[PDB]
Order: sequence, then structure tokens, then C-alpha cells
Amino acid sequence: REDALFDIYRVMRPGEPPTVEAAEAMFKSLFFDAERYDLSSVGRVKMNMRLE
DNA sequence: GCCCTTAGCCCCTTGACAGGCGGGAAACATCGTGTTAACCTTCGATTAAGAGTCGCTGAGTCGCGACG
Repeated sequence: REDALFDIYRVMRPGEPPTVEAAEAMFKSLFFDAERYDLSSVGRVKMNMRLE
């Protein structure tokens, strides 16, 4: 999982040097964080309808 | 009809202002510095639902042969 986090950090921010906790925090803030990945309720309902 | 005399116009000489660009002298609003030391020593967007092609890189497959 550390290698996957490093790869994700390099893909998103190639210039910045990926770190163990920095890469894990980047993915969380990108997708696991509701502050940035603010998917509306219409998106969630559309996902629930498309894939049950 | 021509010459003399006098009047009007044009020109010259002086001048008493009027103020008027402009540097100086001065009173006043800028423009580049400093300086202070009580706490955090990775901030953040933004394509990515069409499309013809230029410029580079790095993987899997083969020949030629040597040493048992």
C-alpha cells in the first residue's frame, strides 16, 4: 500500500517528493475527504441507481 | 495751365506699464530604506464527455558463437 500511495503522489504531484504519510494524506484529502471531494447527493443517488 | 502754400496720412522715437516663463527660496507631501524580537518551519487547481498529426523514450522477440 505504501508503494501505491507513492505512485498516486507521483502521479498527482510528480515534482514534490512522495512521503509515506504524505502520500497517504494526499489520497485521503483527494477522495476520502469530504472537504475537497464534495460529491453532491445527486451524484450519490445516481451512483446508487447505476450500480446498486 | 503751372507753381506755391498748407493740410492729411504715414512713418519714426519714447515710454509707462502687465504679466509672464522661469529659477530660487522655501514650506510641505513622497519613497527608499531601515527596525520589533513572547506561539503554527509544505499553500494550492484542474484539466479530464471531438479531432488530424509532429518529437522523443523503453519492453520482448530474434541472430553470432564458445565452452562442455
